[PDB]
Amino acid sequence: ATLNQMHRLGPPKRPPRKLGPTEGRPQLKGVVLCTFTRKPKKPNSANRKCCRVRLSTGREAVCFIPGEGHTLQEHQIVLVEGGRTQDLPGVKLTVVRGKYDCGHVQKK
Amino acid sequence: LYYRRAHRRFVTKKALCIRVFQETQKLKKRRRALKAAAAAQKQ
Amino acid sequence: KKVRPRLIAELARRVRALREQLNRPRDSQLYAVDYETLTRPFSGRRLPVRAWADVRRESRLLQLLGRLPLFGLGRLVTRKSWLWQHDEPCYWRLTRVRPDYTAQNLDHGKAWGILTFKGKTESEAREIEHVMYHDWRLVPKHEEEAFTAFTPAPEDSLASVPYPPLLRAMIIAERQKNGDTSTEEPMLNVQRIRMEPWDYPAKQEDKGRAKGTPV
Amino acid sequence: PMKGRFPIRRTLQYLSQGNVVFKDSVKVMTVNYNTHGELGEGARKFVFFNIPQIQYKNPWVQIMMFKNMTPSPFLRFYLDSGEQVLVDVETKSNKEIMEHIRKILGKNEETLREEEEEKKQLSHPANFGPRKYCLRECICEVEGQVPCPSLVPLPKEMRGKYKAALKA
Amino acid sequence: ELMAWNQAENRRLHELRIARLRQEEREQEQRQALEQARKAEEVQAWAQRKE
Amino acid sequence: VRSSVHARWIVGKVIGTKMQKTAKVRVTRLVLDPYLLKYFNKRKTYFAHDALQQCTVGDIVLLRALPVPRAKHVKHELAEIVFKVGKVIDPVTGKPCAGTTYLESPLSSE
RNA sequence: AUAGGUUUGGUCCUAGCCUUUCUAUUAGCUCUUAGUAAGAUUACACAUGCAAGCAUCCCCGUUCCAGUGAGUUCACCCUCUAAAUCACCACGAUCAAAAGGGACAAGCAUCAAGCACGCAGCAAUGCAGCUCAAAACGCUUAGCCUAGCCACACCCCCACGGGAAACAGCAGUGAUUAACCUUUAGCAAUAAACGAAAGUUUAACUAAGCUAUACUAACCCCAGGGUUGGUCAAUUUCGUGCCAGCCACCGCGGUCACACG
RNA sequence: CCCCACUAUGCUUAGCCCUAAACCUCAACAGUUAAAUCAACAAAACUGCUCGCCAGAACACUACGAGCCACAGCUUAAAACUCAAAG
RNA sequence: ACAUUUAACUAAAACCCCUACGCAUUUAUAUAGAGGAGACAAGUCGUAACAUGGUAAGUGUACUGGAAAGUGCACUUGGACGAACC
Ligand SMILES: NC(=O)c1ccc[n+]([C@@H]2O[C@H](COP(=O)([O-])OP(=O)(O)OC[C@H]3O[C@@H](n4cnc5c(N)ncnc54)[C@H](O)[C@@H]3O)[C@@H](O)[C@H]2O)c1
Ligand SMILES: [K+]
Ligand SMILES: [K+]
Ligand SMILES: [K+]
Ligand SMILES: [K+]
Ligand SMILES: [K+]
Ligand SMILES: [K+]
Ligand SMILES: [K+]
Ligand SMILES: [K+]
Ligand SMILES: [K+]
Ligand SMILES: [K+]
Ligand SMILES: [K+]
Ligand SMILES: [Mg+2]
Ligand SMILES: [Mg+2]
Ligand SMILES: [Mg+2]
Ligand SMILES: [Mg+2]
Ligand SMILES: [Mg+2]
Ligand SMILES: [Mg+2]
Ligand SMILES: [Mg+2]
Ligand SMILES: [Mg+2]
Ligand SMILES: [Mg+2]
Ligand SMILES: [Mg+2]
Ligand SMILES: [Mg+2]
Ligand SMILES: [Mg+2]
Ligand SMILES: [Mg+2]
Ligand SMILES: [Mg+2]
Ligand SMILES: [Mg+2]
Ligand SMILES: [Mg+2]
Ligand SMILES: [Mg+2]
Ligand SMILES: [Mg+2]
Ligand SMILES: [Mg+2]
Ligand SMILES: [Mg+2]
Ligand SMILES: [Mg+2]
Ligand SMILES: [Mg+2]
Ligand SMILES: [Mg+2]
Ligand SMILES: [Mg+2]
Ligand SMILES: [Mg+2]
Ligand SMILES: [Mg+2]
Ligand SMILES: [Mg+2]
Repeated sequence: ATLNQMHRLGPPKRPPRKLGPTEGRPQLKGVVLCTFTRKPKKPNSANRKCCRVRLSTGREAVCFIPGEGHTLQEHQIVLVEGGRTQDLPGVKLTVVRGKYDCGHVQKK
Repeated sequence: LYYRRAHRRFVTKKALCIRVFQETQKLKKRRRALKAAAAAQKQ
Repeated sequence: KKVRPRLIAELARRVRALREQLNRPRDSQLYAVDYETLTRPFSGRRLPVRAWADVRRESRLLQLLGRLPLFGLGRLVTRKSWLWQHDEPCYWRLTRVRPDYTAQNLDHGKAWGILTFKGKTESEAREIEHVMYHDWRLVPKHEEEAFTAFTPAPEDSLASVPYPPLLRAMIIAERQKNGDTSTEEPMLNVQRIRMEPWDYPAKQEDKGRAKGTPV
Repeated sequence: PMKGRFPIRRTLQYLSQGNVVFKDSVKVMTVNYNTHGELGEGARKFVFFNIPQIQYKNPWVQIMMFKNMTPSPFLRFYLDSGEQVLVDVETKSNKEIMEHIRKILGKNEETLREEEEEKKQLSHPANFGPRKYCLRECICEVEGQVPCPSLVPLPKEMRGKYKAALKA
Repeated sequence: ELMAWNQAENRRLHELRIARLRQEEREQEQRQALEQARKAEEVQAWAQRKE
Repeated sequence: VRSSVHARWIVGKVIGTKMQKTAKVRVTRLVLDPYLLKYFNKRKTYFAHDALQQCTVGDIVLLRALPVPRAKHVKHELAEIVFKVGKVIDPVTGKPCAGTTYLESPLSSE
């Protein structure tokens, strides 16, 4: 662009930063609604344990439960954090192990 | 000075805005005589 | 930039100022005192402990003038606090008196007069302060001449005082630096400064007034 | 690279190299110049190179430029008193035009030096406070003075925690 | 004093302008004379053609 | 002499003469672009009291600040018409000029 | 940026994403000492105690300090000139309102027209103008330009009057949020209020209590957390067998897994 | 897709509609062939100046708003979720 | 809408209005129902595209068809035409 054009347009308008699933917050509290499993996309194959929670903001989202073995049930309280599950398309929340009703994975 | 199309909505709104102004101007003057009449009566 | 008008802010302001002029409390209400608890019932505030004695024993200015033909015009009125402090005669020569008609005994109001503090008569009459205090005393007519008898003492007072240590050293250095050779001592002319006593009558015209909020 | 011919003109270094600081009387400067003709080359060079330097040093002076209105280039200065100073610039180089206006309407080097010295007095070395304004923030920075408790802990006898313990 | 000096400089420059303008007219007049001669020949030759 | 009007002397181009005894003048100032460090014209409109209604659109004028604003927007007065539209007299020589050509030669009056 | 990884069977170009650096909050796990600094998520609701008196009565002060960030170009310069300080009439200085002029956030033009927004005249009244793509008019977001400043003070912008009964003063509590300090002491220092003053008062402040949030200095005892395929410093042997699980990016696991436990 | 028949339509007059791979995908004006010419291919590489336009893929020649003789239309033209590529 | 009073040998007293807000005006959230877009290891029908892709492909527009798509008219090469004569 010419100098007149650059003066007339001004500085670049920073494209607004998008708030992810946590809405710019480190963690959110949630209530478990149902627990199910999801099959990953190619080239992976597994039954990844997920749950649907109602977040404190009122939105309902699917959250991956990490670790081997969980005891989560409906109406239980869990803390969720960011971090997408690269296998599961659209699962952008992860349950925190060791907080509220979600306990630490049991050793071996 | 400006090169902008006068579409129907603009043309119609501009007609009313002029009409409203004209009808208000006449009202400003009918609140001039009434005030003058009352002042004359006090004397 | 066009500020949005605040009409209610101006309406209330005018209403308040008006009510402050129509519902203003009188001197009878403001300066009342309960002689048992020694508290002003208007505000329920205790008087200072040092005033309790005189409040019970001494009379207010218009407790004395209410018993005179014309509220004691051209009459000398002193104060106990003055008699105890100063030997020289301190008194007001009353010129005008606005009594408070709302008092059942006409024992409140205002008063103007000419001040004569320590035998020095002021040239003009001004409003008298502390009219509500329990401190005033009326000068009997037959005692006026003797009471006002005063001989002006010699005014001999200190005219010049030395500068403090540091300032003195700095004025002497400027002299030598500029080249002026002199051995005279710098001294402050304190003749202009007329130090008046702390209990000198102040200007009542510039004094404020208690607000209307009654208890 | 930087856009345009002679990109040096769009640098703070070049814009601060102007030596013409008008006296406070100068309010408006109208530059009438011709776009063609050999006799007006200096005026064209003066508009190209020097107006940015003049404006940078005199932000509150209005500079307005008019093209091809008269047969010859000229400058006109409008002073606050109402006087108008016409400077004919035909046949002069851009350097000569610049030196001519410094002499007749520019503050001398002495006047400028004085203003800079008055600014020096605004910052006092002895004053303590934030680094934006003062050299040192606290007396504890001065060597010999009691250091800051954050760096060197104070003796127990000087600390209020134990001052009132010894007494009671 | 500086304003008087500026006016003197403007007057000196004006005296130089008048000298330059006088020379330019002399050259203009010469070029005009040649153009008029050429034009007159063209008109005459063209007028003869149409006659 | 003191005036409450900020702009004391300003040159501008007359752009409107439809108000009675008031010339609408466009005034342009050079403003530095902080990023590009290039000067671009910034224009502002000023109403200037013209008692004689002698201003024409397109002429350059000099506006002196009034001691106090005579109207809501009229804070200046027409001090002088620097260049009349189409009738410019060369300040250097004092001769009438159309563009870059002299209408009357400077050598007519020597 | 001194850059790095990643498109493909492969190469080059372009390009987004991510890695490495530095801070702040929250979570998991873990945690010895001392000094210092800092310290509700919420303009939601608040039990209790305290936070403004002084003083020979009048006055003065409680309009400050302290708090909060809801709203939001009221903050800056110039002009002019109140109140205030300089004991007092001065004086001018200092300080600083109202008024006048100028200047001053972000995103959206799928907000493009606003609809009286101008001028002249002593007035009567006349003229029809004024702003705007060089962004008017609007909507949305946000305290700011931090020796500090601006705004607010339960709500109705205001507060005569209404809803109604107020901690966005200190300590503390309920609810709420990922977010979680004591219902300490003293007016000794400084500051403020008052007094002519000796002085009195102050949840300002000072000195303590609590907390790895940070800095600094220690420790004879006492170390944990993460990671170990490549980017990127660093794995032996087993179990599991596209299962269980892992991954910031590229990816790993289908019976010899340096990638899972 | 091949063969045959026959409409709207291709034509004229009078009004609309306003689109194209409307692309020679190479902007207007002025100038140069000097040097490192220059990623690749294509139609060699550049300078001055100005206007217009473009900032990962997809969603999307779409939704909504607005304008238009257009009413299954045209012009202007996003976002949410998704991906680590697309080219 | 709303009135100039009482008092005057020092001087003061008196002074106090009513009109709005409505289920109207503005911006959203929730949806009977109706549809898109994207994603998604191994479903069904055909084979439209990539080779002259087996009718070269595509653009605009029109009509037609389960579906990709077919056809008309003009336009594009981001196809080719085998590159002396025969
Ligand atoms: N909008 C105006 O009426 C207007 C007036 C003066 C100058 N301009 C100039 O037009 C250019 C385009 O401005 P923009 O980006 O705001 O317009 P744009 O292209 O975004 O269009 C907005 C409006 O401006 C008009 N416009 C567009 N191009 C114009 C042009 N060259 N001249 C005049 N009007 C034009 C259009 O008709 C439309 O009504 C700029 O250079 C601007 O200085 C526009
Ligand atoms: K697989
Ligand atoms: K796999
Ligand atoms: K890259
Ligand atoms: K931690
Ligand atoms: K007091
Ligand atoms: K705020
Ligand atoms: K408020
Ligand atoms: K103290
Ligand atoms: K083409
Ligand atoms: K086909
Ligand atoms: K093809
Ligand atoms: Mg992860
Ligand atoms: Mg004053
Ligand atoms: Mg102000
Ligand atoms: Mg535009
Ligand atoms: Mg829209
Ligand atoms: Mg806010
Ligand atoms: Mg509250
Ligand atoms: Mg309020
Ligand atoms: Mg509190
Ligand atoms: Mg915290
Ligand atoms: Mg502490
Ligand atoms: Mg094994
Ligand atoms: Mg491992
Ligand atoms: Mg036919
Ligand atoms: Mg064509
Ligand atoms: Mg094109
Ligand atoms: Mg063009
Ligand atoms: Mg189309
Ligand atoms: Mg469309
Ligand atoms: Mg629509
Ligand atoms: Mg539905
Ligand atoms: Mg096929
Ligand atoms: Mg085919
Ligand atoms: Mg086709
Ligand atoms: Mg088609
Ligand atoms: Mg068919
Ligand atoms: Mg091809």
